[PDB]
Amino acid sequence: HYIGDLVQRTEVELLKTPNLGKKSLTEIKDVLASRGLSLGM
Amino acid sequence: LVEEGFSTLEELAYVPMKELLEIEGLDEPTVEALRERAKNALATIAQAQEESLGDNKPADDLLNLEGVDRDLAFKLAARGVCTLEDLAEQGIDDLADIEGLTDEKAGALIMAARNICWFG
Repeated sequence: HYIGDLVQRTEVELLKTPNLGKKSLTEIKDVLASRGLSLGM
Repeated sequence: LVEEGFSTLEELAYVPMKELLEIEGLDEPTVEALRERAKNALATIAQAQEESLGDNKPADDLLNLEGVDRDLAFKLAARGVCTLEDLAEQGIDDLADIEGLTDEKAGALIMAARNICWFG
């Protein structure tokens, strides 16, 4: 629900989620990077 | 070719070279080229049909993901998911309408396909 929940998940965990493609993972990284955040903090 | 009695690509591919050389205007190089084209056409038709349904191309590529039966591979290929890469690129939502595929089973197959394509 929150950005703080998303930032704790690893890239390998997000790829296990249902309806989660490589394209949507790249979108999430690019958007988090635009805000100075990274996956796995 | 039709006036000389050839009606199928199979006849042109497999008939004895002597019968094709009896046709007026065919030389040995042109008969060899015609047979090679007929065999390549038959191979392209066989590959095309095998990718459209689940005969060989999708029965090996799309069916690489552990769990894919031949019926599911043909259902995937009917949606344009012909290869193990095409399946690795799908979401669960893109496969949700396939009769006999639960969201959990779709998720497991996509993850198996990704493990082979992206982490093998």
